[PDB]
Amino acid sequence: QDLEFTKLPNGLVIASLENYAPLSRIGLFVKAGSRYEDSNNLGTSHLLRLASSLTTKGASSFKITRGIEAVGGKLSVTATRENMAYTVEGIRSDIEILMEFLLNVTTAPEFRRWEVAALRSQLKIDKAVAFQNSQTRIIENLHDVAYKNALANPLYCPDYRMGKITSEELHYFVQNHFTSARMALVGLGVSHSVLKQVAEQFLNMRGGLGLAGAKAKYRGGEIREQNGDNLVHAAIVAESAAIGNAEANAFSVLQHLLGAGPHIKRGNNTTSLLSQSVAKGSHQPFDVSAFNASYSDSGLFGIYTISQAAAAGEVINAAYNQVKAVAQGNLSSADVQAAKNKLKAGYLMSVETSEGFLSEIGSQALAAGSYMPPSTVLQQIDSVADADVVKAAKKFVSGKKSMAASGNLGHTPFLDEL
Amino acid sequence: GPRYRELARNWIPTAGMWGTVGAVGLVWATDWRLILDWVPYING
Amino acid sequence: VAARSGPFAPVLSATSRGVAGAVPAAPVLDVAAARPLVATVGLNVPASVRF
Amino acid sequence: SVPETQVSILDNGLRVASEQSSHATCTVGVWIDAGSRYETEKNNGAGYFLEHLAFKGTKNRPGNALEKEVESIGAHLNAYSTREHTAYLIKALSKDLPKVVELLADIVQNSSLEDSQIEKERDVILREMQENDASMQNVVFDYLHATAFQGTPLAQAVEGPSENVRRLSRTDLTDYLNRHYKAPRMVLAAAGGVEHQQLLDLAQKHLSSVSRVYEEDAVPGLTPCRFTGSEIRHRDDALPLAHVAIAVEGPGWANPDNVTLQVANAIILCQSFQTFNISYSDTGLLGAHFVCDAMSIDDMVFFLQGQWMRLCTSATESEVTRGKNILRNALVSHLDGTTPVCEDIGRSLLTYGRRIPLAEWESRIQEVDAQMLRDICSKYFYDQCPAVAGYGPIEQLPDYNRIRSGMFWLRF
Amino acid sequence: LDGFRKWYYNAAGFNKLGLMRDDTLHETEDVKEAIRRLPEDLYNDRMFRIKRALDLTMRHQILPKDQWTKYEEDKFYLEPYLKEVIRERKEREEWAKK
Repeated sequence: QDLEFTKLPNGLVIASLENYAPLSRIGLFVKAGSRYEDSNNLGTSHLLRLASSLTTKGASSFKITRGIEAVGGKLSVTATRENMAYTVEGIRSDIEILMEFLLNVTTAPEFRRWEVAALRSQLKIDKAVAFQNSQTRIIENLHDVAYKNALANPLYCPDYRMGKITSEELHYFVQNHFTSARMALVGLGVSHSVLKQVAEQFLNMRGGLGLAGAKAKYRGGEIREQNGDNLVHAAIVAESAAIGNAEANAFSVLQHLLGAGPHIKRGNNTTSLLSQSVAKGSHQPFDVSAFNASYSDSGLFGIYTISQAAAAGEVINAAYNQVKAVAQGNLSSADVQAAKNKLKAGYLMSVETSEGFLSEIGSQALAAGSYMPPSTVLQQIDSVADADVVKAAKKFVSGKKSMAASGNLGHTPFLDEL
Repeated sequence: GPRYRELARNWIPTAGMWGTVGAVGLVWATDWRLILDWVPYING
Repeated sequence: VAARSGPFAPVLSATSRGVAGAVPAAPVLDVAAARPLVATVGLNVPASVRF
Repeated sequence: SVPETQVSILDNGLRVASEQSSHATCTVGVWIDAGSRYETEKNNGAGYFLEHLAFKGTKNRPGNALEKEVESIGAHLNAYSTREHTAYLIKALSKDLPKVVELLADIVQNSSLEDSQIEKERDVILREMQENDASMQNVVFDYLHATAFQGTPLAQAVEGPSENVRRLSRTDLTDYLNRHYKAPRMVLAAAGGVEHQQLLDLAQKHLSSVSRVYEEDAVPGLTPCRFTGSEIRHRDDALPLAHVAIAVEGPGWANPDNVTLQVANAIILCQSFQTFNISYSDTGLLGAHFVCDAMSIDDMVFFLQGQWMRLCTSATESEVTRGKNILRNALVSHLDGTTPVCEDIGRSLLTYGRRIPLAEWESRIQEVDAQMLRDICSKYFYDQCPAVAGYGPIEQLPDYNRIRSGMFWLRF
Repeated sequence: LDGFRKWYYNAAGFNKLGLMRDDTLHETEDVKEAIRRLPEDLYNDRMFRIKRALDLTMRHQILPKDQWTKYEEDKFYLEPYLKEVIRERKEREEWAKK
């Protein structure tokens, strides 16, 4: 059948699709990302993300682990700067107790102090594993230098805050952001009725709208961290459109025009106006792409470069110059059509998997409360037109930039030189 | 418990064997001729 | 830095004495692209970042 | 209610299989029964270097023409090579189904190996091999394959020795291409929003005339390998962590107790500790890959060994039920996504000769109980000589007598 | 029964060393898990009370009668934390049994 939606009077969104899949998935989406913290409770969302298997009021930890592993189901937590999503999946004959476990975890945690004291070492280990690659550190640095208050908060807990996050901070964060008006329960392979009926046992406790988050403010700035990696990972971004604004799409078409990354393995070359503009001048190994991250109040669009330290300068300059050409109208309609085809194929392959489909429905729910059929999107992306793309470009080419650099930065330029 | 019982089964033959080995060894070393007088060749 | 800094001097002058609270004893883990990071952690599924 | 995988066969011999689903992002993919097992130590990197070069240049699409086309519809182009199979797959939209198939046709035949391109790749491959050593678990699994299949074509690696990589001739490659790219050893697999009749038409037009006749009847043939229990201990104490893999001989693709062995893996200290059932044809390696600090490898080995014996001697129904549930969630399906379903078909037509449906997998899972699990585990784990591969600070890793002897419980 | 329990509390004699009832529990595995889950201030008071009782037993003295632990006042602090340890312990045991 099709997707089916009810908005409950306490604000909770219920979305269901019964496709008679052998494995069914059920996720719950909360507007409780890392942007809702301030300087007093930094890293609380990271410990909340890692605290999904802790003794809940309804279920002891042993059960919340042995019962999910007994049926072979999976419980995972995915977190962005805006949204958290707790997802369970398993055989249709066990999703009743899977919803019991998931809704107990979402609605009634206990946050015992010895459990979080044991979890803080896992928090440190998870942060080290996450920052084992340079991209993660350079994107966290880029957000920290790009924004002032809201979206500048890191996804991972700072080093000083380990050992300082308490049970009361987790309880305050849950009581202020895990309310029914900020939650959508989305189920693929289940009946809508049960979701409605599992939305009453729980998700009825907190009916508020939660403690809304401050508006994110852009700051600009360039940060460089000599780390030794032969490769100077450099991200240069500027402020862009919010998710909803039409301009948004234009920026997605602009990143797929300026390269969206590789499309071929071990042979991903000349796949980008950027890649072409770098490769016509530099014979060193490189990786240049376009970065776009848009959140419900603000967006970042820019370029991302990995290169040998020595060439790091002009490669960045070459990439920047290519965007300036797009800001001068130097583009062809066939290139924009190919960018639109790449963007729509990427969207369809993102929603072709079950967990990606459940995430998409989830995001749409929290964002606009409505489901937008894949088809609808296709015609809206088509709405974006050439001039629109050019426009977004000039926004980037003019707006104050924010630069995060890492590596041997002896030949990496600055923003006033860039 | 139910599970523990299953474990027992798997070890029952094993225990029997070891017990059997014990029995055999005991008789052999002890030189007990009562039981041994009941074996075809060694008897004597 | 005698007349220029004064009180701020000791901040710009290492002074290892060479010859002639104290420091309190001041990790190895198991083992590109562009897109907003999205951290993931699972009950049993190992964590991951799909940037 | 899962749609069946329909298989047809073309005169050439290539099997143009397919599958269909509401999805609209199909993954078309050519699988070839050609890997490092079919190489004869004089062309040990031919499949890898053809994989690196196949995408870069085809006769009809000169230079980087193909990679442009693939960009024009926004499709994704991937390829991989194992010791037994090679795959070239494209993720695209449904409406771009014909041209994608035509693109795949060029990639398998009419491909052009530019001697220049050959050279550029040589650099890429050599350098990576020169940096591949960085990935320890890859080093440990290559060491395990080498010491377990000593003297056979299964010891070598997909990459091959540096020498073979340096020395490669358009002609050598041409041979591997003309020898191991036969039409009866090829499957055209499609998953997602594809029609089987349209794919069968496209198959003939673009993928017909695929070679099928070998040269001077140099029809390849294969060797049943030997599992030589042995160890390899690459000691390098400067590394922070140690990677240790211990395996025994696996049954193969066609032996059904694999399913039972998978349940045993689903039943199973030192950081990462993953169990594995590498299963090549006519042999495989059941086992474990545990990383660990130098001071705990010893204990880990014991723990691992302990677990195995427990599975040979004291398996209960509850852990068997848990392992069956864990296995039944590794079922690959449309919800797993096209590429995964795509891949299965190709591997199922290459290995089993047919696509095993998920209902048959569920039947073979539910027939597994605790008694046959401990019987099959005693058949494959108990009192067997393992292959051991260690890399890192592995001095406290026990030698071969302690490992082998630990494989038998004096109490049974 | 209440008065006879007070008389037995006086006859037990750990109140004369200033100890609580939960200080006198034998540290098994469950008791050590319950002690580890205590907050820092309660743990520090428990360790000081145990050290003072050991010092008084060393000198073969007791506290003055105004400093003894009144039966009514004794607080069973470890008890709440202990029950949980036992509950969790049993749950785990049952799971294995089954």
